[PDB]
Amino acid sequence: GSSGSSGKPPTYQVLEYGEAVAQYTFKGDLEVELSFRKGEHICLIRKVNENWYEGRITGTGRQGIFPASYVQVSREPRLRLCDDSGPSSG
Repeated sequence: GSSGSSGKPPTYQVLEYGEAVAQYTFKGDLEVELSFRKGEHICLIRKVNENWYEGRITGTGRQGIFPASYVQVSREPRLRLCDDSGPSSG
């Protein structure tokens, strides 16, 4: 809630989305190749694979995939890929 007007209710759902931190400054010109600055927080939408991670750079617009080794994975997303048998109790 930054501005006065607001449709969606004030809540924290992002928790679902993935979380990563740029460790190394990447560089790309092609669409698929998304650029980011170290420290920036890329919002993982649909993780492509354990190698390349898809996201977006809120504020600028850029969007695409990028090498993991470059970024830091802390909270992997969830698009209902597989169903593990009792992964964790909680």
